[PDB]
Amino acid sequence: DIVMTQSPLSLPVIPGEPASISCRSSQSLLQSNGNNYLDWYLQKPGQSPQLLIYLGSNRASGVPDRFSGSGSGTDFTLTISRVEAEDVGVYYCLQARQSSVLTFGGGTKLEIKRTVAAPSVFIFPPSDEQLKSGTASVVCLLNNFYPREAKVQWKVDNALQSGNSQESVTEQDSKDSTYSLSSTLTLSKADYEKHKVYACEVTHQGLSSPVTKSFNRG
Amino acid sequence: VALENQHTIDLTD
Amino acid sequence: VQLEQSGAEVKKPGSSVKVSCKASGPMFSRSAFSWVRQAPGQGLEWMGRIIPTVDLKNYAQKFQGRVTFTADKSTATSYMELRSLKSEDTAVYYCARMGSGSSYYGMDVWGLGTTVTVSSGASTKGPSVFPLAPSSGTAALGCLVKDYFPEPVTVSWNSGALTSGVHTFPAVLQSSGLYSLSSVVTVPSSSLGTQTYICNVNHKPSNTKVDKRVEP
Repeated sequence: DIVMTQSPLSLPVIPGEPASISCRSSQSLLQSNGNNYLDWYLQKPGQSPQLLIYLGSNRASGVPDRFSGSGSGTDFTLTISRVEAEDVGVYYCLQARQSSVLTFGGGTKLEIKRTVAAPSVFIFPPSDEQLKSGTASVVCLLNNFYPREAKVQWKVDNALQSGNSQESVTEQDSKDSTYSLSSTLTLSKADYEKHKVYACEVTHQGLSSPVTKSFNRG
Repeated sequence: VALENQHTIDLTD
Repeated sequence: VQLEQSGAEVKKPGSSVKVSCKASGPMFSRSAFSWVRQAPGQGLEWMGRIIPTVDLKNYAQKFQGRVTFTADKSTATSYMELRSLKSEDTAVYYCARMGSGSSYYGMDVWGLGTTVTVSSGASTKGPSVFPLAPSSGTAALGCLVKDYFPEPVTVSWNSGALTSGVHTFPAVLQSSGLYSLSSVVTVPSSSLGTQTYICNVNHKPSNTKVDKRVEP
């Protein structure tokens, strides 16, 4: 039936500056009552989607006036006159030309381009409780950094580790616009006790050089 | 109902 | 909460799941209800709508034949049933209210979502919670929430009294097929000797609540 384009996929914007998001429909969304049935929704990190703009240009209740929708027919635009940290999330357009057929666009992630911030790096040995169960999890934390690009290298007794770690990254923080990253190195208790030095080496453009946090024991 | 589908009436009343 | 949904579910491939969405009386009688799902890390996908007052249902083409919406007018509750479940159906399923026809002004009220996991290992399993102890002006500590299934888990600190500096990370799927998640908080180093830190881990699919004291 009707296909919805959204562009760009991601949009980095300096705080206080305007953002513009495009949505394209393969068919006109203008109905015989004069309304364009194109909505905009925002999904903030960890939350349900929320209505932002309905029917092309109508602000939902509580939506500040820096959000505005424009367009008619097949080309629509969401403008944020001045982006702020709370606006971070994924914006989706949606057509409802026929009441019985609704279709979402692919979404646009808004990224707040705050200033560069080097991560604070912490390393955690496995707990006594876990070691009694036969496995050792070593955790490295990269806290409150920007931008998202970062590399974590596990080294055990100076040997580069491979294939035994997993990481995940939070979404951009709604207040300070940073990311955090958690990396877990997993070994058997028997392997953990074979070695002495456990190190997490972090590369990030906010740092002068790679920083290493480590501990002795195991 | 074609009327409801084109946003002309409201089938909840 | 204006729209209440049923709890998280885990089901085997090929079986079915039924998710509920309860509204107020007056809301139920004046509304259509859309079902919108979101696979992990993916975008929103409209599955269809029901208008409970006239028992009218429209299904997205992709779902015609194995989704059914129903409604109980006596309890102001509508239901989504998805049959012949596949791995691709693992998602959060949202209920969203909207006006019918000429009263459509967007999906303005949304439920919190119901996590549905499709797995041939369809057994709820409670997490093991291990401290991430501080040491080695700002210190970090945390809890490791390991080997649980299915999603989701929520974590609070000091029963919600401590929110500043808290980061709870997306879980990762380990090689065993179980999830693992960490939650951390940064605090003044001077607080390590005087303030107790407890993470409260809630895994509702197993009705598990765990408090773990994290000592330096």
